[PDB]
Amino acid sequence: MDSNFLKYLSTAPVLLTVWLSFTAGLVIEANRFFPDMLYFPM
Amino acid sequence: EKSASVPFLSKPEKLDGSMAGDVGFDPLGISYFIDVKWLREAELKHGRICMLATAGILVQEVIHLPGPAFSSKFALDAWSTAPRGGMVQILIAIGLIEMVSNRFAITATDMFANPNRKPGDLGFDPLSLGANPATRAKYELSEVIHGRAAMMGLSGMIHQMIVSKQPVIDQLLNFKPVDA
Amino acid sequence: LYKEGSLQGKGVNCIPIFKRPDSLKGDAVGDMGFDPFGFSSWVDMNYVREAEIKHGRIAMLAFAGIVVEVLGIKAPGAGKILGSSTDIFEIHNAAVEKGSMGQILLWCGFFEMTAGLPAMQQMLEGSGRTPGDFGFDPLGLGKKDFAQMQIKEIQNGRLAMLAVSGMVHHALINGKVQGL
Amino acid sequence: DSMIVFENPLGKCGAYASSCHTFLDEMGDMLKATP
Amino acid sequence: VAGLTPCKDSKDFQRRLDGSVKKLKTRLAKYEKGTPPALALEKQIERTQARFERYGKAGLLCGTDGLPHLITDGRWSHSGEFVIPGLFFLYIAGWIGWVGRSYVLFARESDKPTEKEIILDVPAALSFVSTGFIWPVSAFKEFTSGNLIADESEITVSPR
Amino acid sequence: DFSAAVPFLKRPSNLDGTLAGDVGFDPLGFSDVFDLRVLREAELKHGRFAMLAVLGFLVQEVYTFPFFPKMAPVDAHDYFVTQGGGSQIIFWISFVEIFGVVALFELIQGKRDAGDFAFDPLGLGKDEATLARYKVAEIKHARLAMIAIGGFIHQFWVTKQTVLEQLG
Ligand code: CLA
Ligand code: CLA
Ligand SMILES: CC1=C(C#C/C(C)=C/C=C/C(C)=C/C=C/C=C(C)/C=C/C=C(\C)C#CC2=C(C)C[C@@H](O)CC2(C)C)C(C)(C)C[C@H](O)C1
Ligand SMILES: CC1=C(C#C/C(C)=C/C=C/C(C)=C/C=C/C=C(C)/C=C/C=C(C)/C=C/C2=C(C)CCCC2(C)C)C(C)(C)C[C@H](O)C1
Ligand SMILES: CCCCCCCCCCCCO[C@H]1O[C@H](CO)[C@@H](O[C@H]2O[C@H](CO)[C@@H](O)[C@H](O)[C@H]2O)[C@H](O)[C@H]1O
Repeated sequence: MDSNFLKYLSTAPVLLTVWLSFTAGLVIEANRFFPDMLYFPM
Repeated sequence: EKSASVPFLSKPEKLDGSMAGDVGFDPLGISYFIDVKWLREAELKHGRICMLATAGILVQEVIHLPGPAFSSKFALDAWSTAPRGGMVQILIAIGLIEMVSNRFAITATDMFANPNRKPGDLGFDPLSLGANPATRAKYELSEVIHGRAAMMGLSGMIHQMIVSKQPVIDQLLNFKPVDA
Repeated sequence: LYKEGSLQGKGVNCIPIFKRPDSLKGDAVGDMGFDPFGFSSWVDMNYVREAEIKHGRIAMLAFAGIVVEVLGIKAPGAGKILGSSTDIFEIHNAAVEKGSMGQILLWCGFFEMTAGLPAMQQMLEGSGRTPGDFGFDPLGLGKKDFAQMQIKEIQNGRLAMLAVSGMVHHALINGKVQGL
Repeated sequence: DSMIVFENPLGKCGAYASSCHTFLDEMGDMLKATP
Repeated sequence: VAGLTPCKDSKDFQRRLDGSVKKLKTRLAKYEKGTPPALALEKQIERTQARFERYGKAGLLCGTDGLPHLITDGRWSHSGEFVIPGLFFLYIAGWIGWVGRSYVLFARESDKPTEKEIILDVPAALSFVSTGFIWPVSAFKEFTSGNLIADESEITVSPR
Repeated sequence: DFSAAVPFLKRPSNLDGTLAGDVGFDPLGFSDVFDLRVLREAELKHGRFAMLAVLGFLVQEVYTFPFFPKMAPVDAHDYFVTQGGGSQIIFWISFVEIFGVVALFELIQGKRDAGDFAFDPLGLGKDEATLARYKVAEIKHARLAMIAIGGFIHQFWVTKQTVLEQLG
């Protein structure tokens, strides 16, 4: 891959968007498979 | 100029062939951005854990420790039936083992601070079987290939057990093709 | 090589349809210029020669066994335990049931692990052992013309491989190994 | 009272042509199957 | 029990469950059986019932309104309500802060720190992300070695 | 200049005849704006898929595996979509195409020849003359099979008849 294209992917807004989309997916899947968790189960 | 494992792709620059099991296999070029020392340490750890995992999945189906808690041929069921306090104890012991074996150098910034620290060399040789230079290279290659094979086997075992809902040996002896 | 240049060696082609690959250098016994796919370029010649000899020997023994089974010649007491069936597949299943084939497997594997594997490894590491050599000449039949015996063994083993394959498939089709 | 438990996995199964339907048995039956 | 009643045996909680299920069933009555709308509404009913049953068994306390209430005082019987979740947060947040600070220093000692801050060096960033898992001992080690807190005479301050 | 294939059309500038099967045919000038190497990789991937698809159609019509229901090649698609075998084939083709992406990037960088994956298991292309003849044959067959597979599928859709049965 072009090093310039990789730097463009490394730019701040692209990384922020990708990381926060990944985090949103993590939270969404956590709530999809383990929903309605108002508490830590003990 | 071309990788041995994948002829049409170029040889990975960071893979110089010094490491055991090096056939120039790095199509995605992880070694370019991740230190090969860290990568090999991770590879050996994964391979060792999966070696033990395959051995355990295959053995604890036939031989168990005494007790209803430990009596479970199905490994995923054993995960739940085994005493939870014992499992947490194993987790804590693994943490302490990591800490002491890595000598407080357990992060990507300090793991290989000591030049003497070599990838995957944690000072573990209780019987001193690795002191023979003639057999050391063969043992290293065997360890790497075993780790790779055990990783693949453990993954296959886990997911075939998810599918069949029966142990590995029990599945192979009473096979029932997947239906929905 | 026995009859070098006529029976085997460089410049010999059993099937002139396919050109003698340059990789076939006429140094190996049984080299009659047949390798259309050019495997000799990449394969390990000693390993593949040892494999050929092993396959040929097993095929020769298998031809003798299948033939004596179809002819109905049985050792004293074999019929009572296994049965009077002449079918090779039925005999195989019955022997597996009784435990004969299991013991044969155990001892063949023991011989492999203790003799063939170490011998093959040493040969491939450069011991200079001739492929397929185990020193098994108690009757001393090979002392007169060892090269002639070698070529005869290789050719007989190849023919026996083809014959055994044909016999098995004939038994599958017609129920007769002759497949007349 | 507290002893290691050895459970025989094989039972009465055989790699082929046995009472239990093994992986090899499945492959064979599929090869000889009729649509 | 503290000042309220367990939610597993509360008429208000049962009434809320009944109301939710009845709303869903009324919505379902107008859809043919086996159609995607009917399946979706049945799954909603199942999810509601599972949520209420799990809340009842969790040991949550419910007030007169019929809704679970949280006892965030330190009581160990209700740790899972605020404390353990709070510990998980603090762990993750300290991870984030520690790795961010490490990357800030790494970029500070570079040829172009501003370039490293707008166009990141993601190999080093991932390195720090990995390091972040023992941030408590690492942060305390930094503090005790004196690399964390700056001296009063080395920080710019406005005139009085 | 004028293309060899089309006397009245000017030879495309990028098409200098070096590549196999290059007869100067590019009326719409895709080579003018797109990388000829990338286009050739796409061409050969398409042609290989199409040739294997034609052979698969014929072999499926004559023979089907004992463990699979017997059916026309086109219907086999919709059947295996639900069965799950189509999912496996798609997944493994995607797995190979993941390395295909790396191969394409290397081609762009100028390390590889378009369509050259160093795949000669039987060593049939060792000598040059034969290799060039084989490359011309490969591109010719690729194009012919790309046409023929579309012909097969559309004819089946029209007649609802396998090609072997239609030919009689
Ligand atoms: C059961 C024991 C056994 C063993 C250990 C071997 C070993 C061997 N055989 Mg085999 N062989 C056996 C039985 C056995 N054979 C039997 C019963 C027959 C029929 C009578 C044959 C017929 C035969 C032929 C015709 C040929 C071989 C060949 C070989 C060699 C190459 C295979 C190899 O190295 O695989 C090792 C494995 C790998 C390299 C990687 C794959 C790993 C797999 C998946 C696991 C292997 C599990 C292991 C075999 C199980 C037993 C373990 C136990 C001994 C501790 C090797 C020396 C070939 C050769 O080149 O010979 C010189 C050959 O041509 N064998
Ligand atoms: C899902 C629930 C949830 C959500 C969405 C948030 C969201 C947020 N919390 Mg968090 N928080 C939660 C649950 C949640 N919290 C719970 C349950 C607790 C109780 C333990 C806290 C306790 C808490 C604190 C104490 C703080 C936040 C802060 C924040 C905000 C900034 C966090 C940040 O920048 O992290 C990225 C991390 C950093 C920038 C590093 C520095 C800050 C972290 C929090 C330090 C952690 C370690 C440190 C040693 C803790 C000392 C605490 C002590 C002084 C009390 C953010 C809006 C921060 C805030 O509002 O700041 C104005 C903040 O300081 N939260
Ligand atoms: C290092 C060292 C020491 C040591 C040591 C030790 C303890 C070494 C232990 C080594 C071990 C346990 C190695 C295990 C390897 C397992 C493998 C390769 C499994 C592969 C499975 C596969 C391919 C599979 C599969 C399958 C799947 C998935 C599908 C199934 O249907 C079929 C099947 C089952 C076939 C000691 C202590 C001596 C000290 C010394 O001084 C130093
Ligand atoms: C839809 C669908 C499917 C599908 C599908 C598939 C695989 C569909 C595939 C369709 C294909 C491959 C169509 C090809 C059309 C080719 C044409 C028109 C060529 C014309 C060439 C010409 C005119 C050449 C002319 C020539 C030129 C230029 C130069 C030389 C001279 C001349 C002869 C003039 C399934 C089967 C999976 C079913 C599923 O339910 C979904
Ligand atoms: C040897 C002295 C060491 C002193 C340091 C110990 C510090 C920390 C000890 C923590 C307490 C031990 O943890 C313990 O709690 C679990 C709670 O389910 C126990 O769980 C189980 O334990 C017993 C069997 O061992 C059973 O009779 C209990 O009914 C069962 O709850 C485990 O036995 C153990 O995991």
